[PDB]
Amino acid sequence: PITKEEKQKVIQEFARFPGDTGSTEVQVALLTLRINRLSEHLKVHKKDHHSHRGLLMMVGQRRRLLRYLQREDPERYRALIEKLGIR
Amino acid sequence: KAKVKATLGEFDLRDYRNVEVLKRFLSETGKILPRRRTGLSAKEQRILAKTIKRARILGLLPFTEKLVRK
Amino acid sequence: MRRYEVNIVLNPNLDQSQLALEKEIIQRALENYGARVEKVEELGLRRLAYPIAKDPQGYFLWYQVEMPEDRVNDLARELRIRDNVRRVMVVKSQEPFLANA
Amino acid sequence: KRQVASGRAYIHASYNNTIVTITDPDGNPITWSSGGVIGYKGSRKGTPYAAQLAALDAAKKAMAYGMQSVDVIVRGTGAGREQAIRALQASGLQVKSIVDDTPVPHNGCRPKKKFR
RNA sequence: UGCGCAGAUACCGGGAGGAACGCCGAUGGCGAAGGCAGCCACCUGGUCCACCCGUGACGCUGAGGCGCGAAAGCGUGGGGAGCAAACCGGAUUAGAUACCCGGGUAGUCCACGCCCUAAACGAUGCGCGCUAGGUCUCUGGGUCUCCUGGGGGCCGAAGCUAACGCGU
Ligand SMILES: [Mg+2]
Ligand SMILES: [Mg+2]
Ligand SMILES: [Mg+2]
Ligand SMILES: [Mg+2]
Ligand SMILES: [Mg+2]
Ligand SMILES: [Mg+2]
Ligand SMILES: [Mg+2]
Ligand SMILES: [Mg+2]
Ligand SMILES: [Mg+2]
Ligand SMILES: [Mg+2]
Ligand SMILES: [Mg+2]
Ligand SMILES: [Mg+2]
Ligand SMILES: [Mg+2]
Ligand SMILES: [Mg+2]
Ligand SMILES: [Mg+2]
Ligand SMILES: [Mg+2]
Ligand SMILES: [Mg+2]
Ligand SMILES: [Mg+2]
Ligand SMILES: [Mg+2]
Ligand SMILES: [Mg+2]
Ligand SMILES: [Mg+2]
Ligand SMILES: [Mg+2]
Ligand SMILES: [Mg+2]
Ligand SMILES: [Mg+2]
Ligand SMILES: [Mg+2]
Ligand SMILES: [Mg+2]
Ligand SMILES: [Mg+2]
Ligand SMILES: [Mg+2]
Ligand SMILES: [Mg+2]
Ligand SMILES: [Mg+2]
Repeated sequence: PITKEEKQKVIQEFARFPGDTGSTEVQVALLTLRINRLSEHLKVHKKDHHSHRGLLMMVGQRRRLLRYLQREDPERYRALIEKLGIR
Repeated sequence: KAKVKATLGEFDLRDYRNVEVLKRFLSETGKILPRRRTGLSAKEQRILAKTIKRARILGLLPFTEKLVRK
Repeated sequence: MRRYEVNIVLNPNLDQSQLALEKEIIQRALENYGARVEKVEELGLRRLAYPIAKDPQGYFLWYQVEMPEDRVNDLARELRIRDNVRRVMVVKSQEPFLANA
Repeated sequence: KRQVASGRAYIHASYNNTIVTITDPDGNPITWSSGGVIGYKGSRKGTPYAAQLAALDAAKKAMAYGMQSVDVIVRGTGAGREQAIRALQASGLQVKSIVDDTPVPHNGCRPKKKFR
């Protein structure tokens, strides 16, 4: 799965400042990593539909946060997209 | 009639290799005693069942036995 | 890497030449899958509750190993190959849940 | 022509008939009887009196081979399942032990529509 | 009817093969619904509790769309023990195109692709706020006769209801 070793490495990469665990940037990154872990898990296991629901909901939560970032500060939104390579 | 947990020590419910204690939870046949007769909690019965079933695969606990009566 | 317990029951008819071989065979397979061994309990001859391979008894081995998780099934498959090997059950180690404490 | 003098007696009790087999200790049969072996033909075979006589017919046949000690094995629910046993105890054959070995599946085979 | 002297039924040993998981098992648990029970490992979703740390309204519902969707049924290839539409028989009967009995093909299982229905039921759409309690229970936390969450039941305040009933 995803160990806390890899987890902190993503948070500390996207934290707006030391000690920041909840920024929209941190959340979108953490979501992104579970997206790829699941989407690579669904490359094979094409018949696992129950888990496939979690991925739909994950993708929704990511777009909602990105739609929020776009509204408030459109410069950081481009930075977060270009650093994660989405859209 | 006494219940199994009542007359017993402090034992590991997750140890599938201790037959002397696990044998106590099987009946005259190889079946697992219900919670009424084991005195175990809901969670304790769920744990005992899988560990009993584990020992059944190692050959330590019987799948079924023969009743000498009637 | 997680910590697993390897249970092995083999044919309890083996002399020392065959028993040592089957055991060192298990050793070589653990090395090839990178299983670091922590402790071991050899119970030996035991009365089985039902005949396994027509044989009423079995010779028991128990290993506590820490090994890569993705290699578990390939290790189990490698153990069940030998003929004298009869049962192979690999279990993820757990906390010793007490009862009647 | 055998003189086993001890062995096992199997009782197979169904609702349509009861039949008894008598074997040597390793399980090979010696003599046997049923509700049809005695005169009964139809649903009378499933009666306990038929099970009584079938047990005694098989018991007397085992006497000819010298049977004295008997271990009893019972398989199946049915009328005269018990009446077959009580006939064995007083047949003159000493009943060593009685065991119920009736095969019960772990839900492996779909039963006939009758049993669902 | 059928099976049995070509030796069945019953009994012991050996072997093959397929399907389903007894006890545990619960009035229980999990999931959005369909639905999910041997055991082991790996991959993986959801969910709940404590801390009060971070973000700072980022929320709700949702026409279309998209994905999922018991059984049965369809296509291709496998598989086929037991059950078994159709069908072949035996009885019953006034008749039996049925209930009962002996057989038995599709199918039921696997893979890949369709099909999109149901009493798919809580016959009760989703989210949030408010309004007496008592009791049984699953699962967390707690200074652990108890207090406090999150589920699953039963009685029942106020109230609602045509009535049955519903009732944190
Ligand atoms: Mg082998
Ligand atoms: Mg009859
Ligand atoms: Mg004939
Ligand atoms: Mg013929
Ligand atoms: Mg046989
Ligand atoms: Mg075959
Ligand atoms: Mg039950
Ligand atoms: Mg639910
Ligand atoms: Mg349902
Ligand atoms: Mg899991
Ligand atoms: Mg999980
Ligand atoms: Mg705060
Ligand atoms: Mg602030
Ligand atoms: Mg929604
Ligand atoms: Mg829609
Ligand atoms: Mg579709
Ligand atoms: Mg369908
Ligand atoms: Mg289907
Ligand atoms: Mg088909
Ligand atoms: Mg049939
Ligand atoms: Mg039929
Ligand atoms: Mg007809
Ligand atoms: Mg006719
Ligand atoms: Mg009529
Ligand atoms: Mg529709
Ligand atoms: Mg409404
Ligand atoms: Mg507590
Ligand atoms: Mg509640
Ligand atoms: Mg009520
Ligand atoms: Mg009122």
